[PDB]
Amino acid sequence: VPGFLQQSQNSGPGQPAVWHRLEELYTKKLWHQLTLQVLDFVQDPCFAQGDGLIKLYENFISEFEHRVNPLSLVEIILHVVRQMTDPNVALTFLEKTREKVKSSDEAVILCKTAIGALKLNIGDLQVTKETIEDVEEMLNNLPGVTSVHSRFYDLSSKYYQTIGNHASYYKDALRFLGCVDIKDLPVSEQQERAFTLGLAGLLGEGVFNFGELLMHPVLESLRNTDRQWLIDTLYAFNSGNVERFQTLKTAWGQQPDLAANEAQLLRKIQLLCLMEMTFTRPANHRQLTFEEIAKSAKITVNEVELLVMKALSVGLVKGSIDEVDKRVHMTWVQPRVLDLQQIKGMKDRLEFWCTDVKSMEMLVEHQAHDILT
Amino acid sequence: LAVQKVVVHPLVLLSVVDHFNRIGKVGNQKRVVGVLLGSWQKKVLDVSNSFAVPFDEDDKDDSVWFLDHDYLENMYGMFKKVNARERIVGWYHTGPKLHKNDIAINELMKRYCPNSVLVIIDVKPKDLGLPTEAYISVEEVHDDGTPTSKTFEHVTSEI
Amino acid sequence: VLESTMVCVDNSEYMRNGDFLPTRLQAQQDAVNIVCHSKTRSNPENNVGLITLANDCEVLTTLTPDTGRILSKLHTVQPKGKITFCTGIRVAHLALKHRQGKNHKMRIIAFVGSPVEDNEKDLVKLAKRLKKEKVNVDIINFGEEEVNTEKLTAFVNTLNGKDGTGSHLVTVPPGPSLADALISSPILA
Repeated sequence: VPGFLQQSQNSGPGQPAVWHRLEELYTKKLWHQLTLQVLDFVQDPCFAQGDGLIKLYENFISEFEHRVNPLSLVEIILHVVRQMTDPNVALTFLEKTREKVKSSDEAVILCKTAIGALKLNIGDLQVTKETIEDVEEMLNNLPGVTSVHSRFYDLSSKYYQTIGNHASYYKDALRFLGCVDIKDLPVSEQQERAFTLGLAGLLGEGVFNFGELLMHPVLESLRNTDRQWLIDTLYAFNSGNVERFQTLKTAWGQQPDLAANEAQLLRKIQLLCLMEMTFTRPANHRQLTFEEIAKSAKITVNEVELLVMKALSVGLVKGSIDEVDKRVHMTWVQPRVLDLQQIKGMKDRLEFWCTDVKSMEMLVEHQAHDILT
Repeated sequence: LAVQKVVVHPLVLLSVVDHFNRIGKVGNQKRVVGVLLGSWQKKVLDVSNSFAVPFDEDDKDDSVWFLDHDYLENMYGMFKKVNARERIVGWYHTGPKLHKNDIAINELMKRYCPNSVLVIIDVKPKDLGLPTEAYISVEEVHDDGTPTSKTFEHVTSEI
Repeated sequence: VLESTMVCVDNSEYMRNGDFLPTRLQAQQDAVNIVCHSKTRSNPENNVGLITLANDCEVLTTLTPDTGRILSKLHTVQPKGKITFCTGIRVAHLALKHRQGKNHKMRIIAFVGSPVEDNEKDLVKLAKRLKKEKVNVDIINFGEEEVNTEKLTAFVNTLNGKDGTGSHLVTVPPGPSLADALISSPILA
């Protein structure tokens, strides 16, 4: 049964010394310590492309798989099935893989992630959705975050990208960037992921919190990249500068998706312009004339009301519309990310508030000193 | 949430103060930890009794801490014999503020009571606030993409 | 003697290896069963308890004059995580500081079967701290002794100082069963 190992000992696809080390680990029965060497060799810089490592599965790991860590047993099979390319039999391969590792729920999560990615490759979105909705429920039961979360988030983000659901794609890409250190990822991968995350944030439905996105370190990978315009576009979305958006059209129209959904982008940036307009004015002067909104949002006056409707319906702002006087009484804004200087101004407001509270407390204590208990 | 209000009886306060004093008679301690027993009335907790459990921790490292859970179970049985309607509803400690390892201790306590409540009872006589501050463990789902963690959501506490 | 002991069993990944027949986990289970029985018949008032040495330390059972519950706890012990020897010893010491009877003597059984990923300075300072409180930690150097034979050497030398065999560093090379080497070791003598 170990005849394959002895064969590779002398005439091996890889380095015979590596097979000798594997043989020594097997003889010493350092099975888990054999798993690290197996992980090091499976991602072979020599014969990862060759199909020989496929017979590594049946000949080598299938014999001792009964006492391998299921989570450490599964990702080896990931690169094992990477070599093979036949679609349908891969499903049976991973089905048997899922069957054998049943004690560790993380192993099941990883196996379902692999089958979901492969079924996404073949274009079976309908069953991929069911697999995703099951593995998501199983992942919620798992406490904390582990190494299997990133694969799930990548698979689900790719699924929503293939469907085109920008909002859910942005949501899940944020999680994926949250469970993985960005320093580990390649610069090309970081740049591509930042570009797609910004694209989804622009094109997502209900994605209005651009201040938090602007502070994401992933976007820092595009500071000097030619896609820096995207960051600028996000800036135009953060401040609600529709004029900046129209000026940057010459850059963002070259992207096919932004060119296709320029109308939705304009509506979103008009809503954000409304948010910025209400945010800038102090609470005593939050009565925006129809002319002000029409001029700031680059829209006609007769459309302004409808715009406010959207901002009122989504929940971005609160208030009312006095169409007789052509005014909008705004009373509440969606809270936004504030700069350090804005935080200092807020602290100064708190200083004045504390002074008033202390003064009135001392007044009440002094006036009612005799009756105070 | 699962908890709307936590009512801490004066007996609990006196027991916590006595536990803190008798342990601090050794002259080398920071806080003491015990188990809270009470009943459930609608969504209002009724913390009514408590008992001390052995507990220690490292001053520098927060991951090093020992709690005698066997002692917890044995005294739970002893108290249940006296009063069957008083069940474990959480725990307490006398540290003036929260601790980084409080989440781990709440995870340990959650086995005995799934919706465990941690009532930080400040022995020092604060002039304004109540000596009790109640918290319940929740899974905070952040919208920044950061992975979901366990935090302590505050609960209105009354005496 | 009237002493209390707390076994620092290891449930790291490397316990899945078949170096010790049948598995290192079952081998340490038998070794724990033997050592707890030995401490029980040494003195009926002796106290034994189980502290795991997983990725994060977890006191499975505190000190108790009972034996079967220790093996009941060990039965459910699955191999998971990486050894954390620094925190495990201090957690065990905290447990011994709160024994039922303070007249008992300090004792910790350490089952190291994975490399200790710490600097020697931390180990020697821990050994000095334990020596100050008259804490004796007996370490079984099975598993990866080819790399841990130096750190544990300094640990035991600093713990025992220059006089008195308070703690031992019984190193069991891989074989049929490390428990079969325990009954000849000074741990059970």
